[PDB]
Amino acid sequence: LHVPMVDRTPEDDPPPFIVAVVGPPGTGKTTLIRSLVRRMTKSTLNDIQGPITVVSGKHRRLTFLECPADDLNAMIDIAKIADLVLLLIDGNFGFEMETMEFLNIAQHHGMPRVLGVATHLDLFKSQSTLRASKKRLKHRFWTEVYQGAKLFYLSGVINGRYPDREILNLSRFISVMKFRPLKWRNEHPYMLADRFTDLTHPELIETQGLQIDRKVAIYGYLHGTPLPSAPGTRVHIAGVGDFSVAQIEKLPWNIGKLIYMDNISPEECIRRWRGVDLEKFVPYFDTFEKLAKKWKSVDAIKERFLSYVRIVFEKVPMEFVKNFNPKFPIVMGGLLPTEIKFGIVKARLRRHRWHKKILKTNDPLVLSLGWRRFQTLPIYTTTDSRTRTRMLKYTPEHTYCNAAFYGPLCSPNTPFCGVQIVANSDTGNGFRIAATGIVEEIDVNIEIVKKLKLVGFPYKIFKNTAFIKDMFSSAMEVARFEGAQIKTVSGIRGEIKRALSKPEGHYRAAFEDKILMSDIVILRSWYPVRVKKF
Amino acid sequence: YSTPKRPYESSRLDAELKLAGEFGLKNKKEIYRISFQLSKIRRAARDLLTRDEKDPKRLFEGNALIRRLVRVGVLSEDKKKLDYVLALKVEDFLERRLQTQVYKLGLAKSVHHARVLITQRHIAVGKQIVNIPSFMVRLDSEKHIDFAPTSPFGGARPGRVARRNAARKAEASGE
Amino acid sequence: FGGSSHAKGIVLEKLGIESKQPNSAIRKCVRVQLIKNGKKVTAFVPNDGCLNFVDENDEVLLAGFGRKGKAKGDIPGVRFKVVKVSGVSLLALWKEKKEKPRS
RNA sequence: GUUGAUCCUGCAGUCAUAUGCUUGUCUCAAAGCCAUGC
RNA sequence: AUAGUGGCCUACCAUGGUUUCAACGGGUAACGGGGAAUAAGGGUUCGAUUCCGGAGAGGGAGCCUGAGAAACGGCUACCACAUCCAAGGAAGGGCAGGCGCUUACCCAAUCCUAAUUCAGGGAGGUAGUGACAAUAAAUAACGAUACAGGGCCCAUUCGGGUCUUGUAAUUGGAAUGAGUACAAUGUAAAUACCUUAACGAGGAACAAUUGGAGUCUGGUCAGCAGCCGCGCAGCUCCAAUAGCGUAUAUUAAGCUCGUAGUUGAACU
Repeated sequence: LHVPMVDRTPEDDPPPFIVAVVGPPGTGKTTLIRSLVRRMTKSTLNDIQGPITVVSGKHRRLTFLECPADDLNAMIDIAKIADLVLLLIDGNFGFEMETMEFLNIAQHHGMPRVLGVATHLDLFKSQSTLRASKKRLKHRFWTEVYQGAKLFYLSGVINGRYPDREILNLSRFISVMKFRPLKWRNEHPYMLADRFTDLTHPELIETQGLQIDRKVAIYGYLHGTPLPSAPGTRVHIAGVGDFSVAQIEKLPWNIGKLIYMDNISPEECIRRWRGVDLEKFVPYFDTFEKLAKKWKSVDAIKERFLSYVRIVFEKVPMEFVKNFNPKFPIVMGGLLPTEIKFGIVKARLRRHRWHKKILKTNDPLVLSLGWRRFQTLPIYTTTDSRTRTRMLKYTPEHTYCNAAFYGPLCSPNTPFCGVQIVANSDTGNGFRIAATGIVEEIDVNIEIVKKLKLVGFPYKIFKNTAFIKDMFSSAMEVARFEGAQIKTVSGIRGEIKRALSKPEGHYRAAFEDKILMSDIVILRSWYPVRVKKF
Repeated sequence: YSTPKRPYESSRLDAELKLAGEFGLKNKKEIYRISFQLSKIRRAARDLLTRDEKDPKRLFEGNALIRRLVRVGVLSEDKKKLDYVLALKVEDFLERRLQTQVYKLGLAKSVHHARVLITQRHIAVGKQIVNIPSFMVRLDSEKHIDFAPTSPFGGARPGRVARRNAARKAEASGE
Repeated sequence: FGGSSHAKGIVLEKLGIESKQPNSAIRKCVRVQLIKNGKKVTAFVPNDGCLNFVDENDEVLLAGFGRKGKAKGDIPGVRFKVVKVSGVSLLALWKEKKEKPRS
């Protein structure tokens, strides 16, 4: 409530409205984009150099964003931060099982003001049956998904697209209807990059090598909480890693001064102002005689009773200089203590919708924790008696496990996103979803119960007087373990009486019932061996 | 149509399974429409019973009540004295539908296959191919109940699905 | 309720029950404070699981038991149940007909 | 004109509020905030 | 005085004028009715009326055109009021409309006008919009053979009655149209609507449920020994049908007198 409340007041016209046009790359999104800026700038601009600042009135500034479905990371990255998702559809999607999984991504990141727009339906259909198909796709989304949504139907009038009332209806819905707040995004200061400049500290032999990082000066406008609150703080760059800011800049007898001037002793602060160790809890007082004489009278206490930024970096290093490009949009993240630190963390999980595989402990996963994403080996476990007694190596339809693994440690227990990577030539989206839930709880230095089974088959049994034909082969092991308590698969207690000088599996052992020949004498509580670290 | 007062009355629900299995129905609201049609008629018959004999309202509309029932085939000839329409039964209404009367005129060999015939643009009353199972036969088009000129068993076209079996033989055994 | 048929509240904590059939497993209750009133009332979760699903601190919807108060079976003293957490209609999440939002 | 026993039988309606699932074909369903213009 | 009689307005003179089968005065939140419908004509809905009247075009006054405006969808001036500024000045009237509870096309019709056989008509005509209701009905039809029967019902019972029955694509030809498409009609230019050559079934079909039960089948747990034991996944039946449920509420079993007040004999 308060974390959404701090966002509404300082933000005005120079912080723009976040616009993310996200759809399939096969469609002509660019015509609708340049049509949208034909509504903004007078009638005459149809060139794309985005992202860039477009000044349109004092009401709202609007910066427009785009990303293809062929890029994998920004498919994650734009979803948690967008105030507006504009989905354009073709007339042949809806049970396309490989290129529509981003809907679940926007679900798990949280739904902003989102849009469905149908334009290639004009290019595909030419009969009266499209009116039923429009309503059917409306029964698919978003009206199935969220109540109060609108489906926009527009013309295929490719280059040469209208300036007329339809773009004023789209921009009517964009300009009038505003967003809904997000919990942990507003808990952090985050800045999208707008202008990207590079300074090299002019030419020297130290300005280039195998390892040389230069002075990257980056610029833009702020969103969320104000980022200048502490200099030299930590930061995350998505896809590259964690860093700290080199220098932060922003372009939109006084005792309180005497405290934090550290070149002055505190006796000089008191002495210039008026007129040692806190390990002693009892405060200072005067002498018993002076305080007694002064407090002969008690009169003296008788009333006591009844935004633009200019940001400096000495990063990135040399290898990402070769990774320069026209800017596919990168937002800046924010690192925090009790989240920057590492630890074993336990997460609660469930299975993806329209998902067709099992999820094993041994197949590493990409994990979206806030602004972070880590490939990590997902070790599973379950309880069956309000405590851990077993573990599982894969994820069936039967139950759904809880994950325990060494990752980064995060106390506030953020929501969870577990994505399995596919290549850019397998299905059609940058990732395929494995599991989702919340970070359950924080637990380091914990140990998993890994129990196993020892096989012993009974054949002719009495209660206290019994032999097994084959469960062991050594009398010394049984002699070491005669003090233990042996079990049976139906739950019959027992203990080893003695190996009785027979290293053959025959040995005297007691039970509290005669063991069934359909039952098996077993042993549990086995070795808990270590976590996979990665 | 209208719903009855009791939703679960077992021997009442016994005979509803009897008639719908007899007459080849598919809904109980189909039964409820026939009873609701009867409910208004059998209402108005009591009102003319409260009137005097040879009352011209009882003479005009009471005998027009007769002639509408003599037309549809329900009312017999001997019982044309305004009292059998109080002593009626609902199965006489279910008798007069063309769904069963085509089976009463042989030719259908099932009460369920007959419904299958009706929906497939079969039997024309005269020149009028009808696709409504609730016609309430006019009692004079009964012998005119006959197949269409098309839609075979009335001939003049085999139909494309018989032409596929014609094509499956003439191309495989032929060329 | 104030005589009403439904009300909207927020989960503050999640309790634990147990069962007898087919084994002993937790059957789940919670404590939900009314938004309009501030009264915190116990509520039951009729399903298997769904302790996984609901949460602490979520804004939920409440309904009755259809016995005019009057706790159903061996559940001592609960008079209400949850049908919609976050307005998502639990049964939709029960098969997989819906996916839970950001919070 | 008055006491007891034996036998037998007995001891659902709501277009009226909100909500959920699904529908091949046909028909019928303010004294607040402002998009836009003079 | 006006287009025109006329207190319509003024100077003088008179003191009159209306009304108990009721002048005037007062209420009817229905701005006025004829009129359209169900058809008691009573009533209801509309009178913001399908036709006409009174009031308003930010608020005042004067004046103009036309046969006809009392133009305001005429002008000027005044008052409120506000946009630009080269700094001089210029200009518009506080107005619609949307949400809170997406509007496109044509003068082909009817009439009107015409600089009138031409053409136009913010007259007029066509298109968009959908479970609170609701209409018609599609999901399979008919044969075939072979091994086969501890088959069903009722009484939770103790038991009795009735054995015409299924397990198999064994398998076979029918068939229609959901949907795909020339041509024609229509033609506001014009679209839909009503027609129809040519495609479209052997169960993955051309993909229906919300449910209700269940003494069934499976999985190491309060807690215990001397001996014996505790409590998701496969299967079956029932339901109405594009319909059904849920929650709430609702329906059916101390004494007396004595005022206002009530009541009351017979009769040529």
